[PDB]
Amino acid sequence: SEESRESPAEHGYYMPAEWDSHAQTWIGWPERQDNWRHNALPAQRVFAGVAKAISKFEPVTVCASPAQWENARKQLPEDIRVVEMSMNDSWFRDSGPTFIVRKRNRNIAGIDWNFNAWGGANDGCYNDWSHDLLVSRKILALERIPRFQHSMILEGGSIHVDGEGTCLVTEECLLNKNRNPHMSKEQIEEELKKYLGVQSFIWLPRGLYGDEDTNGHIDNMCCFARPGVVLLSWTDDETDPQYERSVEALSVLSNSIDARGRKIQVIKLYIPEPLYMTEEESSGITQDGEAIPRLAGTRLAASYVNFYIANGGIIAPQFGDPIRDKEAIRVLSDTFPHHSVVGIENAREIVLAGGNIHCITQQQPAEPT
Ligand SMILES: OCCN(CCO)CCO
Ligand SMILES: [Cl-]
Ligand SMILES: [Cl-]
Ligand SMILES: [K+]
Ligand SMILES: [Mg+2]
Ligand code: NA
Ligand code: NA
Repeated sequence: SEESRESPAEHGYYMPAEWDSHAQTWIGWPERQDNWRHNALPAQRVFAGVAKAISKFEPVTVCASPAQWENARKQLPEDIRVVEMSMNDSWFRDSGPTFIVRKRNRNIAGIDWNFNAWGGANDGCYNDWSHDLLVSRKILALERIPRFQHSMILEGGSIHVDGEGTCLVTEECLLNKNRNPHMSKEQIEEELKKYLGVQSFIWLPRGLYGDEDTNGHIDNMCCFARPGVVLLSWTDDETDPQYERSVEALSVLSNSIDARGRKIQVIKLYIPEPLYMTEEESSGITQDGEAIPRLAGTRLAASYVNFYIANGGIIAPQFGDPIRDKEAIRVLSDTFPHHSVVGIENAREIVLAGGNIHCITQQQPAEPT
């Protein structure tokens, strides 16, 4: 669609860091049988666990399709709000609004990016995203929060900010011809400065190995822990295709400076021992000719970097790895000493459909007064 006549930055807005205070978290509800095994029941139960864990820290709203509303309302505790919303799949980091705030009429707004199911008619993950195109408008209308609209295609999982002017992104995703092939790097930067209130960029060339379907979203590779400090997906195994990506990202990060002129300190957050979809898993997924196939043997895009920050809580995946799960809890607990770190077992169930906890959440900042 078209772009708002004035940008967020013209009105004083910017995207705050994820660790700033939230009013609530938004989460979708999975259902489609060609992405979620066994009629989505195992994933529904893990989404409900993620939502419940977040609800201990802050309010949660789960949005569920007309067909699923009663099921979601049964599976969620009563203090989680459940609302009806049509969607083509349940990845609200990507299809939901990117909220923005200001200091100095409302002091919160949301950005409704364009969307094409991570690469459109050619290269997208499913063939119909027309419900997804309305999710951001519907969420913002629910909350009576003003909306800015962009014509640019963007997913929230592809951008990360420190709240101090820096934006961390991947070239693999935002420069892919399947997103905005009419725009240069410089033009994409200009739009992100105007809409996120950022001044400078850190461009990692590639995202996580195994995340070809999003084209290497930043949120599954590297994120800020606080200004000047990032967590980076890591392996020491030179035989894993991940290694060359991690080493290249570390080299870029060690030659980067943030928008306020700090060097970037990197904390390595080790990926689990490689995970692969099993035949039993793949056999529970339909092939209706509407979505990409989910095949036995696929390397899962599993990284503990795909955690979510809530008010006083870190909600982190657990993948069953007998050392990396506990290492991730420890590293995150040390890196966020004022937060409680909660692990979600069976996060694998989300990773079978190509993302994890961070991909299924969208924070609504508290509105500054
Ligand atoms: O399958 C649609 C959603 N999926 C895309 C990558 O497989 C994970 C969310 O980014
Ligand atoms: Cl609207
Ligand atoms: Cl826990
Ligand atoms: K894709
Ligand atoms: Mg949108
Ligand atoms: Na219930
Ligand atoms: Na195999």
